[PDB]
Amino acid sequence: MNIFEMLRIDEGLRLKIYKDTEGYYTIGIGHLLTKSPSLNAAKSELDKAIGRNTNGVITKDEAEKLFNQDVDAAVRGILRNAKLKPVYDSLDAVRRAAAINMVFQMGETGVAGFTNSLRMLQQKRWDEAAVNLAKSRWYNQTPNRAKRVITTFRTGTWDAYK
Ligand SMILES: [Cl-]
Ligand SMILES: [Cl-]
Repeated sequence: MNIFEMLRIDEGLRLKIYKDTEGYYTIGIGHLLTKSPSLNAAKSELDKAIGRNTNGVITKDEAEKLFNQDVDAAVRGILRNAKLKPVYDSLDAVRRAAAINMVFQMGETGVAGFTNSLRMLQQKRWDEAAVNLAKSRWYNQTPNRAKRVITTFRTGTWDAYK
């Protein structure tokens, strides 16, 4: 297992514009288009993203292209962030995958708000970080996914994904 397979499990793959768990226009493998309530706004963001007139539909290749860009962007957002970077550097490779998952889902600003959790992760107090991560809107809105990610941070194995 790896970050790409992990995220593919948590996000799914849809080839036509859909609304994510928050109600926002999304396509592909969790690629958020726009928070605007306008489907026309989403269609236009989509055309711009893919570089052609999509009419709200993309191919599998195109979905995987956005996905690659989004994983890369998430990683680069962690490394450029002064609060995320030292935690990520402290982690082993499996738990690094859990951090990228979170940034992918909620953005670098969102994750950098998990100040207490990040400190416990850095000190490698795994059971305590897992308890603190769960006291969150994230965990209450999307518990099955949050549980899988939290378990990954707790154990440093892919057991929640197997
Ligand atoms: Cl894009
Ligand atoms: Cl979920």
